[PDB]
Amino acid sequence: GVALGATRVIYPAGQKQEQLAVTNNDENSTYLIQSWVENADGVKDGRFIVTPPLFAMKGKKENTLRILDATNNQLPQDRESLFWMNVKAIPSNTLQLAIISRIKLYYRPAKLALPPDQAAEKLRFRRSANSLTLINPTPYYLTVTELNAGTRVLENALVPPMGESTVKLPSDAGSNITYRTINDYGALTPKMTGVME
Amino acid sequence: VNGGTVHFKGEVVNAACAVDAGSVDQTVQLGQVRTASLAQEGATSSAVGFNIQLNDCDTNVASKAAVAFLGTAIDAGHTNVLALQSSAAGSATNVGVQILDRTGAALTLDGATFSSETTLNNGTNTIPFQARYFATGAATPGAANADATFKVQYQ
Amino acid sequence: ACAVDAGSVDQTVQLGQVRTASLAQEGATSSAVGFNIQLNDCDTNVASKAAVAFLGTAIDAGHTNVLALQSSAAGSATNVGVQILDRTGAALTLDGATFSSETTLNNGTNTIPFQARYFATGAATPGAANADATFKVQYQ
Amino acid sequence: PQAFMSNRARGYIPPELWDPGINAGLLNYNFSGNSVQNRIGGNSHYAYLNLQSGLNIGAWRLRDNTTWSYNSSKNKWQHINTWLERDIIPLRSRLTLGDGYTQGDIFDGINFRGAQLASDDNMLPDSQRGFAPVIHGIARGTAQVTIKQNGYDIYNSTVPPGPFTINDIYAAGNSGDLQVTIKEADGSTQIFTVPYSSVPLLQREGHTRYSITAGEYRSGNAQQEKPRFFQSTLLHGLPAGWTIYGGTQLADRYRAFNFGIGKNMGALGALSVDMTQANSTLPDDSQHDGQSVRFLYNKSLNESGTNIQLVGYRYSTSGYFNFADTTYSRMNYNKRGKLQLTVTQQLGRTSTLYLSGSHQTYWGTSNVDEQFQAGLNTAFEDINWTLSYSLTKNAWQKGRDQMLALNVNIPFSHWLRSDSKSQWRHASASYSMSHDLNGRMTNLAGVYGTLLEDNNLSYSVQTGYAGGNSGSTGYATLNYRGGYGNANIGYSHSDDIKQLYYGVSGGVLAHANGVTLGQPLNDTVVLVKAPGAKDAKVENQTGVRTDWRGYAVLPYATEYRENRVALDTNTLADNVDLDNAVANVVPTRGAIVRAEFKARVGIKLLMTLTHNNKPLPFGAMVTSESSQSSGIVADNGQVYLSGMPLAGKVQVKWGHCVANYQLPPESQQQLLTQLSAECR
Repeated sequence: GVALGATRVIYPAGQKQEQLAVTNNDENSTYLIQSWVENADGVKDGRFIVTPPLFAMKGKKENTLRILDATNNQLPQDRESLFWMNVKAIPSNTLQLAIISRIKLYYRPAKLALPPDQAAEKLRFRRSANSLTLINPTPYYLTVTELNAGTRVLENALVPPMGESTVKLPSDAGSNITYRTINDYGALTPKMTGVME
Repeated sequence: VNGGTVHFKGEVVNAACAVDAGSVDQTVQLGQVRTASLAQEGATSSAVGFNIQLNDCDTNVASKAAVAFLGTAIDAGHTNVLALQSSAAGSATNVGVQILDRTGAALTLDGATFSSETTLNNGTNTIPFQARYFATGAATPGAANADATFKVQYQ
Repeated sequence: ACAVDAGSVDQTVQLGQVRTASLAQEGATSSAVGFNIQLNDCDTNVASKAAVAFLGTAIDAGHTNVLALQSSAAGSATNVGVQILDRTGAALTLDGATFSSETTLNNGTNTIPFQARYFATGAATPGAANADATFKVQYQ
Repeated sequence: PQAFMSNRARGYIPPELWDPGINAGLLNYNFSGNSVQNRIGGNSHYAYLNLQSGLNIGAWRLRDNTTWSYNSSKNKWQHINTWLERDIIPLRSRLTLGDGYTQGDIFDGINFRGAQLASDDNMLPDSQRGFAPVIHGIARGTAQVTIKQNGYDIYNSTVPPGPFTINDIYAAGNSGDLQVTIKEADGSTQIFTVPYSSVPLLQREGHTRYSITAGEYRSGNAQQEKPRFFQSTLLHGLPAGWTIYGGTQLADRYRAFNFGIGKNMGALGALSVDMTQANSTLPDDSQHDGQSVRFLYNKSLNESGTNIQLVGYRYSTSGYFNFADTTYSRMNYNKRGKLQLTVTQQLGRTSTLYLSGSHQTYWGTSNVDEQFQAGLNTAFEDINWTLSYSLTKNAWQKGRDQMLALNVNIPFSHWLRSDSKSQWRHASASYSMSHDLNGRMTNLAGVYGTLLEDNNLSYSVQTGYAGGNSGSTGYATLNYRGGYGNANIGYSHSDDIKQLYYGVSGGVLAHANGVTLGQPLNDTVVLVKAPGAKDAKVENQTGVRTDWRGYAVLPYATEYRENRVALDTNTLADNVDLDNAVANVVPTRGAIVRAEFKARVGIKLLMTLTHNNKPLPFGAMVTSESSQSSGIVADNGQVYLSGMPLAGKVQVKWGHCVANYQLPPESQQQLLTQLSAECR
């Protein structure tokens, strides 16, 4: 089964090519890798072209996929943009399974008002009946994980930059809120508390 | 007699999980179709169990990855029934394969994802599923092999 | 006598990028990266042999032969450290008095090689690994 | 049963996959020069050229070392070492003819000139290296075993209903508590724990290390003679945590036999005792017979992962001398006892107190050589500070001889923001203060870091102050690790001294495909060959770029291991596409292995092919003999091609079609071109 180099590929603006490793750990396996990039709505798009789009991997081998930009500077330069990079491994009676791995491609503008470090803390919680709306003013896509409202987990949330995501909260949960966001490298930031602002 | 300092700088980067689906070539075997048994829409076959392993990755990244199944549906009503993919003399009529959940509930093939609830077996993280033939009106003695696609959203 | 060569006093070594697959369990090591310590004006008469000892903070008492990475604002990797090998390929204790293998001091320039490596104590979380060590040279 | 099954170790590489290398020359040069200007003696120029030649033909590796020294007044080419090394796979050993050294740990380090055949441990997989207990067991029924450390799991696998031996456990540090937990499908879980403590002399069960050295004895000192000698060394790891290790050192006048045993006692720790019995004829005609006993104890982790103690004692009776004392001149006080006591204690997850005490007493000369060292290193956030103290009272009236040192490292990232683009992020401030406990003060404050795109150019500017004399010594150095060599320039200013250092280091390989220059080599080297890909930087290494022909040499590659060699596609010409940007090579010790890459030099093209107004099916192969290119139709008739001419034709084999295309110069200048070309 093929594996990707990282669970989160951040492409900074101003570049042309961003590289991502695809590796095959199984020694005896022939695969056909087909990769592409979709927008935030899960629609196939030509804004990013992955090369080579379709190629044959024989046995244990590692190759590099080159994501070439075609934005023409048409994307906003204020906040991050989200895309989904899909890599499908066709194993070229029995039903055959082709695995699609989807990762987050973060188009990050070169200059931002806030460094990524302090984006995690600035996430205020709007608490009301059957709702725990998360407000994120920082221009970064926040991946809130293990949202514990006192003694119960709600779900994993992805708050858009400068946006308010919605989560349904059972009324039995306590007032205390603890969470932790996934940082740049994929690790988990140490558990922070959550204000009600 | 005295020296200075040496500093080491480097990066440790998380790696996405390697997905293994059942046997080699991501293949799961099923029992042959029974013409007599596969009579009505409710007629079924043996529910062959299999599992998908998220190996070569940490137990935290695998548990946070959403999971979905997709493919081609044979009919609009048969949403959960995979369309058989065979173009030969072995093509069967009014049959298909169904991918099930742990309990036995049908899995939607549209692409609606769900949590992985990976079980941390001594080796690695595992997610078990089942596949079973689903008659849809009649049975034909042919190899009704199909194809499905596994989607793993690495949150 | 002689002294450490200019520019080898404060040194930086880029270990690069390593993956949790390479460092997933205790004892797993990455690819070694070579680096040398240079000595100049060392005559054979004044000092026939020399060796160095690295002084650093251990990640834990159990692993005293590996270093401890410093915390960073973005985030520090967990359960991983830096280990300094020798020419023979053996680890070096980071105590101030535990010196390395002796070498013959040729008249003039003398380079002593070493290898920096990653050592994971259990599952290694992703991050940035930055470590520091202090080395002292003895002459015999 | 798993014991009978030939289960291979983790990370095992078959010996057939090992690459002997290529037949190529080798030349590593290191020129250094110091211009010293002092007001009392004008100026002077010093130069030293260190030249290590070499030749890798077949599996034999010939290496020679030479030195040239120049003063400003003559040229003196001086040989140092010449050796022909080789690795023997059936014996799992390494053979060396000519000059070299004796790697003996049971005996003392000896430089010689002869033939040495010694077992090598790097050829073993990384799993079965060092010391780690082997787990023997019998499982009733098919079970699953999870050998887990005090912190986390280590070895999880499945064991059939029978005997099973597991020897893949990693070193896991000096001490460890391995809990073996077997879970049967039917019966209840069975758990048992084993603690272990390691000593360098200990070996794994059924592990043998041997060394046979013969030939003349070579030493730097002119007084010592050159007698012939033989030296055998054996280290065997017995079952149940024992180690038997012995040796024999023989010559014309010196005959020594060493025998010793080591033990892993578990919770108590580790032990090693050996006795060496030596009959030595001194430089004079007098003969002396003696014995020396070496004791070594390693305590386990006291408290809870806080303290470790090492006690090394050595008692040498009157009449035991090493090989040097025998090999002294025809005409030219022994150590009664040496005690070493090392205590390491970790506190607060930050500070690591290291205490070392050496105590050596001689015969007749009752004066003792006491040496106390107390180091304390702490790492609070980015700040890394260290306070050290030393105290030496030796036999030759060294007095108190105390010393105190304080070293602080402060990265500038402690203040700079995380995503700062300024070059100040790769910088640090180092401050060192030294007292001699006598008023002798030494301050040294400075900055250092890297200031190039690839972090090649490493700069270090440090001022200082030595006070009793009051000398403010400035110091500046710039090192540059480029794709052709390492160039360093330094300026050391003092009260009345100005030194200017300048040096160039490099390596040259005269391989079958011509001469390739690069950074100075270090044992194994990997020759990356990607012709047509000029100035392409390789990954994970600083300043290693391909030359104008596409050939580059990597300084270091791990021996007998799977190491990745990747070309950074980001910093590569937009006209070139690599078929494979990552390669894997498994080199042998001192081997030159070629990591060959295929690079297409033509424009990168993406074609939409329609046959009878219908897109080509998935999986069809589109090739082109006009430039030897191939690709696979992805979907909607979209195919990707690399290395294509401007006007050309491709052929598609779905299960025989031809498609013609032409492109504008703006399209050839474009990074990736996209066109549509109906097929026949």
